[PDB]
Amino acid sequence: LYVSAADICGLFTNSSGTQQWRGLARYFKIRLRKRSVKNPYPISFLLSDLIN
Amino acid sequence: PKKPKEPVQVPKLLIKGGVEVLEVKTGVDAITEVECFLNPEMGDPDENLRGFSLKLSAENDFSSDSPERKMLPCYSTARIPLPNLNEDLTCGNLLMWEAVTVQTEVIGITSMLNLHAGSQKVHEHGGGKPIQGSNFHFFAVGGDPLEMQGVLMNYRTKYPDGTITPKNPTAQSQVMNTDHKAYLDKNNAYPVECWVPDPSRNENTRYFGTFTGGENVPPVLHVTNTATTVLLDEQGVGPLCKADSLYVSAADICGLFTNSSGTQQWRGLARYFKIRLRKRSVKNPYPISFLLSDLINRRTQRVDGQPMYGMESQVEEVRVFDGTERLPGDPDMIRYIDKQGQLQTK
Ligand SMILES: [Ca+2]
Repeated sequence: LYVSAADICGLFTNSSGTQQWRGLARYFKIRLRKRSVKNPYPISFLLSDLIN
Repeated sequence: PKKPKEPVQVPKLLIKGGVEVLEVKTGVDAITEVECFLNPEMGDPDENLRGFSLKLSAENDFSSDSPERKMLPCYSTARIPLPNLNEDLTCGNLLMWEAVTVQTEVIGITSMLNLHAGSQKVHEHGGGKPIQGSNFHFFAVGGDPLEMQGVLMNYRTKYPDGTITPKNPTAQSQVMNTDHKAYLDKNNAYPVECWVPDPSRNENTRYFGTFTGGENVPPVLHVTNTATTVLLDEQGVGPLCKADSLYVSAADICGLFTNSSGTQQWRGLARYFKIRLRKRSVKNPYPISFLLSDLINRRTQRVDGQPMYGMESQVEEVRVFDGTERLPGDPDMIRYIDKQGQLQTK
């Protein structure tokens, strides 16, 4: 399960004025289940990768 | 009014286009026709002079012969990636592509009528000397790479680094030598003067070629879109594409181009190909224990144990017991199977 994020939350300005970024962490709550799918790759695809 | 007669059922074109068209999910009885070409690899001595070779070294010594890479014509080769026939066959059947029919042609044959192009003056006030000399026209179509044979002359020739050559030639290499087997696995490397296709090992390709060697012979070239070469064997099968790949090879030396100073160099032309494909039901010749043996041998750790196989093996006796028999009087007996039947020494 591939989870990716990018949270830039503005510019922190220092005492001398020198700005710099600031980010915060991001929570994830993924609800999964078991999906019945069809086998895409039989042993004909699988034998032919040995010859590959 | 009067309706015309019903037109004859021809095969239905689904999509014409480039190489991206092969990906279409079609039925079982689909047929494709791949049209392609190969450029000759004649040496190309600079960027302005594609299709020619470098000028020929005239009289090298037989012992100290050392040619250069730009004057050796090489074989052309190419692999055409085919998509997989992803099906759901039973009892170990598959589908593979089959090269049914090739239809080849040399592209550019009337370019040799250019006589005002730095060719040698044919007589005192004549035109230009046309391209003529030793010519070789080859093409090979198969589902495997072109397996060839290293047979040359003058084994003491010092070839350059770019050309791949027969390894360690002897005097036996000037005739048939079984040690010089190789594939055609690289474009513009294998020179024509060292490598002939192997008559003993091209079980899956169909290679066709002719050679005519003379000081001045006519290059006779025919150009036609109705000629048709059938690639089927005695059993009615063509080149099967084991890996989903179609291998196309060629070599077209047309002759020697004599310059105005009298200095000769080669000339090559391209070669059109038109392979007609179909889908063949074959069987799986291999058991399931080749799939699983390759899965295990890349997930189990490699153990550097003591030798348990070979000439320094440490397995001393293996005995196989199957079924019951009456008690034999010799416990130190020796039993095996020789060629077909169970034999029993002492
Ligand atoms: Ca053979």
